[PDB]
Amino acid sequence: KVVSTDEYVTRTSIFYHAGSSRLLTVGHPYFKVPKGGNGRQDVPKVSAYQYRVFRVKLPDPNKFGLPDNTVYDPNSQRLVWACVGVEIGRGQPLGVGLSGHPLYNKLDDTENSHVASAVDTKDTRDNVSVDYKQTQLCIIGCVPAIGEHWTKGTASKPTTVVQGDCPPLELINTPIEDGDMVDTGYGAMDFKLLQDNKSEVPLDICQSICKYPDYLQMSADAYGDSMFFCLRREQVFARHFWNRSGTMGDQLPESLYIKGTDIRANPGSYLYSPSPSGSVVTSDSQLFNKPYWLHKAQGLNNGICWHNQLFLTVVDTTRSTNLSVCASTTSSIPNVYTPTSFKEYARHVEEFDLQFIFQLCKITLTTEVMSYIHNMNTTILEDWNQDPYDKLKFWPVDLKERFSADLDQFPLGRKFLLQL
Amino acid sequence: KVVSTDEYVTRTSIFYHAGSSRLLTVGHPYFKVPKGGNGRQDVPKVSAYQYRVFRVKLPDPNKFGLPDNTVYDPNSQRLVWACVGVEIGRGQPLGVGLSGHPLYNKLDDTENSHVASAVDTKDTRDNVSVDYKQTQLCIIGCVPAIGEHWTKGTVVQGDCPPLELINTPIEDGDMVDTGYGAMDFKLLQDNKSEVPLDICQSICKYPDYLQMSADAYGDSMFFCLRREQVFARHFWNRSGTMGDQLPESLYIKGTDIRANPGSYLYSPSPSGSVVTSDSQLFNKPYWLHKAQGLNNGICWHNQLFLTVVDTTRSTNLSVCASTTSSIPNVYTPTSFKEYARHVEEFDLQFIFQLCKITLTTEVMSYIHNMNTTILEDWNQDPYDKLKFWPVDLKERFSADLDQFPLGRKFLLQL
Amino acid sequence: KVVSTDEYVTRTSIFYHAGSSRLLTVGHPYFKVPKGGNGRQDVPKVSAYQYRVFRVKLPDPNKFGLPDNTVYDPNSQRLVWACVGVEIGRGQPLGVGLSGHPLYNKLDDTENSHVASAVDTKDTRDNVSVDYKQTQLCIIGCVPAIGEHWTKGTASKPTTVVQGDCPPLELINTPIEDGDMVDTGYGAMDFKLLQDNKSEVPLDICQSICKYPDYLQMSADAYGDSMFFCLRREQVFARHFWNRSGTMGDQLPESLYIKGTDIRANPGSYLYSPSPSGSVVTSDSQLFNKPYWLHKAQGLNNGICWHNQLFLTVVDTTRSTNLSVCASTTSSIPNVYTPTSFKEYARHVEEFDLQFIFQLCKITLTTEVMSYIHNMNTTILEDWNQDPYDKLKFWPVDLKERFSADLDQFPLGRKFLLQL
Amino acid sequence: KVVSTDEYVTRTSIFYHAGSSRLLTVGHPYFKVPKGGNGRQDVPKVSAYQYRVFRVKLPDPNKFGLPDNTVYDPNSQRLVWACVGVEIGRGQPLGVGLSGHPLYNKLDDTENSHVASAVDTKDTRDNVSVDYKQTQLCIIGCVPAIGEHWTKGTASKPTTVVQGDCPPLELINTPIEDGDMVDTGYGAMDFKLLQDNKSEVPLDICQSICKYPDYLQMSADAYGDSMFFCLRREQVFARHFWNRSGTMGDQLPESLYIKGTDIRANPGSYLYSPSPSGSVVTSDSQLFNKPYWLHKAQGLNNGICWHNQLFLTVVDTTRSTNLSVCASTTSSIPNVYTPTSFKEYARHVEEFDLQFIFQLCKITLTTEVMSYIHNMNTTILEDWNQDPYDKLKFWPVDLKERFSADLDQFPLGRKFLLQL
Repeated sequence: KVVSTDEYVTRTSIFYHAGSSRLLTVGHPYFKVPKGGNGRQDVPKVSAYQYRVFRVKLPDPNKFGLPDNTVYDPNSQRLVWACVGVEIGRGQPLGVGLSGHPLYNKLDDTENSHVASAVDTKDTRDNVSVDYKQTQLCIIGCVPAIGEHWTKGTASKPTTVVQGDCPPLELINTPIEDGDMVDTGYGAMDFKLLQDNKSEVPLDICQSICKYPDYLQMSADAYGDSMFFCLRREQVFARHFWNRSGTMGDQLPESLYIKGTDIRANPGSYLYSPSPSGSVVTSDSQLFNKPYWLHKAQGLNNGICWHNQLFLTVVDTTRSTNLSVCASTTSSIPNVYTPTSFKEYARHVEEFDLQFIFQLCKITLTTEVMSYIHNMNTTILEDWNQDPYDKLKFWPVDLKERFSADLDQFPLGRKFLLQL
Repeated sequence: KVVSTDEYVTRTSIFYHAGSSRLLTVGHPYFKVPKGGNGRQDVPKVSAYQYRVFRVKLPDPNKFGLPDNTVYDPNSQRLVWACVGVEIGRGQPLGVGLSGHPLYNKLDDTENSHVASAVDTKDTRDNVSVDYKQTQLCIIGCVPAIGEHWTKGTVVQGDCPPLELINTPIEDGDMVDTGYGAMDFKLLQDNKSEVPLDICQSICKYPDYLQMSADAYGDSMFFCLRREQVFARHFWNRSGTMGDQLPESLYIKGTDIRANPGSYLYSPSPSGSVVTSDSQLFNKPYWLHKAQGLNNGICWHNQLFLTVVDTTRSTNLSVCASTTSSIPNVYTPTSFKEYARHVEEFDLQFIFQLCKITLTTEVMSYIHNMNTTILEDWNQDPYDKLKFWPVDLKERFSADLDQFPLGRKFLLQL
Repeated sequence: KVVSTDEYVTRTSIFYHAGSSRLLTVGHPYFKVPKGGNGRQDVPKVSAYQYRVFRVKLPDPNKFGLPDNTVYDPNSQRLVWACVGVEIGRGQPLGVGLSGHPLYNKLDDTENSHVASAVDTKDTRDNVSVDYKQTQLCIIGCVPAIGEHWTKGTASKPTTVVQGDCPPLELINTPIEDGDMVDTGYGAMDFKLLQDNKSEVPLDICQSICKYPDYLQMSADAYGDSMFFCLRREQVFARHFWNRSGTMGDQLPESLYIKGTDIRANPGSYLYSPSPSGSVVTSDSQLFNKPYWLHKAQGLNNGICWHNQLFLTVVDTTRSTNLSVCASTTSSIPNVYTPTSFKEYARHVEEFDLQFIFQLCKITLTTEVMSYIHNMNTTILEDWNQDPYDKLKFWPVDLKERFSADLDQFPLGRKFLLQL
Repeated sequence: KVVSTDEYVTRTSIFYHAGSSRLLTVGHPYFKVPKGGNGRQDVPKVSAYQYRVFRVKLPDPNKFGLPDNTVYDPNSQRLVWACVGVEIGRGQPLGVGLSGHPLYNKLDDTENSHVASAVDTKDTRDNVSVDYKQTQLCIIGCVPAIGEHWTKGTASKPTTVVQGDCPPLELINTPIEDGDMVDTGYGAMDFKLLQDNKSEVPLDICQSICKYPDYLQMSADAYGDSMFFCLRREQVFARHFWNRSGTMGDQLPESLYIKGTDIRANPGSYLYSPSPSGSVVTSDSQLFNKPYWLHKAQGLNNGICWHNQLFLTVVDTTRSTNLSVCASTTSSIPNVYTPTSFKEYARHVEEFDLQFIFQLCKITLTTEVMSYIHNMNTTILEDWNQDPYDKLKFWPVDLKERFSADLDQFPLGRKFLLQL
């Protein structure tokens, strides 16, 4: 069986505040722009529609500064940090941004239209931009969050795959790393694998993977180490209805229509995919800059940071505005406007101030306890007396020296004392 | 008379958790795509706008594992499962999808337009896609839910048939109200071009809430949840000759083309305003205390019937594979095969309560008049003909609710 | 003076349930379609935008089945039914429907337009359909509800009416019958009288009367027999702005504009009337399928069904979807689609399940009581020891044998017992 | 100092009901239509976007019918009416209406457009109609409400005004009379003075004044006689963006743009004014037909009707629907539709049922009291032992004989008794 942490983890009256005074990142909202030559000289991909996963390292409480005997006996007890309060600070103003692709596969407007039949022979595809689905989600854990997405699979029954035939779809669970693209309205799938077209979705996700947090997985998790706090708010509607150019792989059955004459001999394309849009960014529906207290977690783990690691996974598209930087090619400002004498750039911005309230805890290593902890993680006892997340990409947030005792001084700290 | 179950069914302090760890289904969002040759090699119709009806089988409590005497005396008492808690897990992200028909009967825009008069001689019908009406409904019962829809009822060829309303069991796969109403599109539309492909030849059923509540024993439904929104996006005109003659007493005849007036068959395109997680109806634990019917969460024959509709996750996937093994340097739309695939994810969770029924003589004379089979199977299924999603939980029952998400939520609720 | 019913009407612990198991009606959503030849062979006008007024007959409690002495002495007391609970069941799914008129008087788009000047010489009117104003209202009474609308009047001061001149407008109170058209956004008036054009509003109301419930009247009513329960929710906005073709009867004063040249010598038409629309049908704003308990009425009458008559007046446009029935002219399904070989029909549907909870009451006919009841209705005492509503059109709902004692069995009945 | 009325005005247990059984007015929604010849024979301007200010006269309580000694001694005490309850009845159904002007100054669509450049040489102005800003406001007082608007002023520093130059703007406080135009979205100003164009705004306000209630004034008022109850709800958004034709009086600085060639040598017009619109009329946001109880007023005056005068100022655009009346020029209904043989008329309608609940009060005229009342209004003592509002236009509502003692009988009366 698996047992709650409230059983074998004794809490104390010790409280601490920690926070990265400010976090910032700047770059291109679509793709990584290299300038090479050579180190470093380049611009990273920073979009409002990608996961921000902060690996937040906490100081070893057993080796913590000013270690007194009055707190714990290190012959039967070890110390562990437990999360109680979190306030995710968003710095930038609320905005709405665009994502697009010059060669967006769009046959013709199938919503309400009239003018153009756009017969499928060339690519009557035009240039399309669009605002994605508004998504605000938050996840805290001692283990990186788990996501889901669809990827090319293989024959359920062993038949030779013909080139052009549709591949079967397999659902894959993957750790949500800093940088991974979120659900942008076009679904959660590998656009690099399932779209050889390279023209179905806007540039930012065109060759990336869209992951959605497998909430069903992280909750049904045994120990619940993955997530123990959760917040989500997503809205989306169909702005415009379109048709996909290309030859249909599935033949539209004659038993669903009466064949017309003219061009209506063989019916038009039936591949309909609409353009998504987040109705409106409002601060009423805002999900951050607010203090969130953690009493009871969903999982049997109750806010406990094993190995002193906290994993904050967050998505915020409410601040998705993009910046247009225009520099002239000539050093003197041209008296006449010529569009060729101006270099235009696309830059995006994301600001953060992470705040935390932890609670020091004692664990008396009774013999039945160690036989439980050992079966959970062999490493916890090992590091008490090789990291598996080395391969993964997180935003490092070192708080080993950001821990402050007196909560009076800090904004979240005061909010916590009031809460008591 | 009919009596409540709280009278003749004694509840216990025994509680269990059960759940299908994950349910998934994939296919085409419009029609069943065969590839034949021969078994199986084909793709099923999986749309966000069709009923998902799970037939959930529960283990026989009278023959349940570790059967002790301390629970019930099997000479006067039998055991029966009762539902208390349910959390329907939706797995996929919220999305908006499209449904359409290349030969959609659409004369001309009668909302606000100007350019085209589109005189009725040919089919000036164009290609139309649209997003359906957003609908979230949930139903739990020991008997499959009941739906309603309209079906064809000397008849001259071409004349309008009368309309009859029919009650039918809601099976897994049946199409829901998509905004174009609840009717048999295969029967009442010889046109084969009035509504999008997915419902074009299927039946749209709506749950007869008035029926299932006015039901005597209330075996059909005992829990209910519904939220549906829709508005008219665009206004159109239907091509074809009107069967009902527009009376001259309703207009003053103009000249030109306005001698005999234009078509008056107006049917708009539906749309769900916006999918928002604020209005979301699932992934939430739903506790069941008092049911609407006299049956109070009792799973007779150990059968639970969850009928559910969810269009909040209606996004469709576009899969594009090139016809050439090498990725073409130049884009030619003819060298790419495009496919339409849809996805639906589920995690069903339950909290049951073991119950005792002391078979007093007046009790059996009541149960026998309700279902002759309940006593029969205690000491041929009528739902064999129907299509449900089988969810076997005969070995998913776990005693300690500690371990499971819904289980913990239930213990807290106490 | 007028006195409350709680004074002279003694309530009991007797309760009953009644309900029409299901009510249905089908027909054309615009006009009555005859087929003649001869009886009956025709289709009635059934629109979502017309009043449904159920005349609900209740069994005579004084002559009620199983009449025992233990209830009332029929030498000083009479029995009367009193309404306590009501649940109006709507059967069909929520939908949005259209109403229109092929020759809709529409000069040109005056909202935002550019292309057409549409000079007034012919009828540049096109074909217009539109969705009406969303309206949900409910009324219960022992007397048919009272409506209001505008109708052609006459000279306030006796001047001979010139043909073409505008008639004065008179406001008329009328009993709301089953079938009368509601406020559809174009106002409450007699379209048959005030519009000789026969082309100002869609077909369904084109020649009918739009009535709105005179709430101010029915509440200020003395006894309050008209309404004693009330529910209303209506929403509407201007979708498109238009101009009315035709010669203005009121001359636009030169003191309101500076005359331009060209066509702007004499200004264009100023008759602006927009197209209405119900923003969105949502079940959040739904008003029916919900149990409504009646404790204190607004009028001095408190849920009392005099003469054992209940009048439910209801409007519901949330279920306004229309059905398109298409039958081919040829017995064999044509391989080629020819629009002339298909007969198209317009059919609309409305479903109802009415439910009630009544409370038996005693009235001791003291001498001062009869001198009050006689001055209210001479007929109440008369029928206790010719109907005036014979001339009016109601939907008859006979419940003389639908009264059931044990509320256990029925949905509304259980809801009522719980409420206690 | 100024003292509250709760101090020097003794309340009683006497209560009365009063109400104008129904108020109605009909006319043209844009301008006053004369027919002359001679008395009266004309149609008044009745728009949904103009203030309705009812001057409500109350019977002199000191000279009130059945005056008994048991109530007050008329040698030290005088009687005065105090308002407690108000329910403003709106009669007509909710609707959306249009206002426009055939020669509306509109250069070209500057929102999203493409086709026309519309070079400023003529008046490329077209015909424009629009729905105004939705506004519901309510005000009760013993003195007419105070409004604000902008009007042509003069040189702050004495410079000779050149013809064509922009006049300075002065803000003016004015009494809100029955008929004055409200804020319709185009602001609060004198359109007759600041727009010599006669083509900037729709006809109804084109030559009238738009007043907005100076809430800041009426609250900061000493005695608070102006308003003591207040209710307001207004919504508006920009439907379409446009450009104003005409030569700019302020020269667009070269330091704000880079001069292009072609037509972009000297930049286009920069006078942008959008078209307003009330998103949607819903009965959810409805503000009237509801009983409003008055306990504590905002001003030191607490619902006291000095001189027995109540001033109800109200605005309601939720019922702004307009009626189209069409009469044929020929006595026989023409078989063929000719747009020239039909006279079209524009008529608007407004319905009211005002209801009140008053409380008789005593004022013992102590010597220190009269030295306070005299400094407030010399007339109050004078009329107790020439009207200044003769010059102003109000809707007279005489209630000198509408006062009824027993609140039992009336809708608002019952609502008030329940409230106790």
